[PDB]
Amino acid sequence: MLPPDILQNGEFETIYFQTNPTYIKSPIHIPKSTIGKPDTVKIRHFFALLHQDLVVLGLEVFVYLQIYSDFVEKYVYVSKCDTVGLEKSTIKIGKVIGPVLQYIINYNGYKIKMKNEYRTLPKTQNLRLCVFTKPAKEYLFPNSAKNPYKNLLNGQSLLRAWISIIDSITKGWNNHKLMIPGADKYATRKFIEKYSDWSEGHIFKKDGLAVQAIPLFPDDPKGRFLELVIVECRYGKMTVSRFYQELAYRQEFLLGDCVSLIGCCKENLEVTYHDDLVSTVTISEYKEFMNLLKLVDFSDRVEVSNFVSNYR
Repeated sequence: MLPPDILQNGEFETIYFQTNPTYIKSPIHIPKSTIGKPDTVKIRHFFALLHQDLVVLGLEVFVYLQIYSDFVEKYVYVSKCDTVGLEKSTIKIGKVIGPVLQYIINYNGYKIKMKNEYRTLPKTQNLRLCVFTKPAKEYLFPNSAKNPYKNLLNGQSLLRAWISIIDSITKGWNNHKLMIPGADKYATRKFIEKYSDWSEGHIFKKDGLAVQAIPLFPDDPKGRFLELVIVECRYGKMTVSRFYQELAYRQEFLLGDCVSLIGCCKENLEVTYHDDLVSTVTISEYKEFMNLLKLVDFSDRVEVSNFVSNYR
């Protein structure tokens, strides 16, 4: 998951665990009218890098498997990424995030129970990677913003950094899409002018109703608008095109700083299912870890060191 030159035989340590794979309702609305509906299995992944007793950075990723008879639509959603910045930065963060995220994308050792012993997934997978960039001061680590070595990027800088990461781990993929809702074509194109495989737009179905095309991911700027469309029972009228048009005027985008949406796809990848023993936990155990995290003052080495010792 990480190369020796980073971990350095125990100078750095990792926290990494998954939830037990859990069936959920599809994050994309599938009419009960549809033929051969998929089962949806969700896995949460949490990764942190440690340096001695301190957290250096964290990454939370959700994987959604839409399981059809003959193939899987596999969505990989980057939920959160953050840094602590209590110590002067030793590694380039992208050199950690890329490989970890690539490991999560390609991970195929999930132990999925049968739908009411373990289910065998189809060998054909269509990958979809979905990331948004929005320059918050603190995604995972409360009060880290006024740490001395936390490097806070503005929106354009954050976007450039994520395009670089994602490009590096999606070599050969079928498409790479960037949308900056509310920006003109020229401004968006400048971010990807040096990336031959990238183009403006999104990865989802282009026509029809938005809720039947766009996944509703938790704590996603896109998802929050989708949520509104659904709660106001406008799901039956809102098109994909009009959704992306109106997204641009939401407060989060229009008042935001280069808030951007990235999606990449790889079609018809033949995968082999490959046991890889990692720590797996109940959703309650996961949520309990995350709730503890929320209560740590990450400007306080004592509290961070305590949090880490407790996890051990």
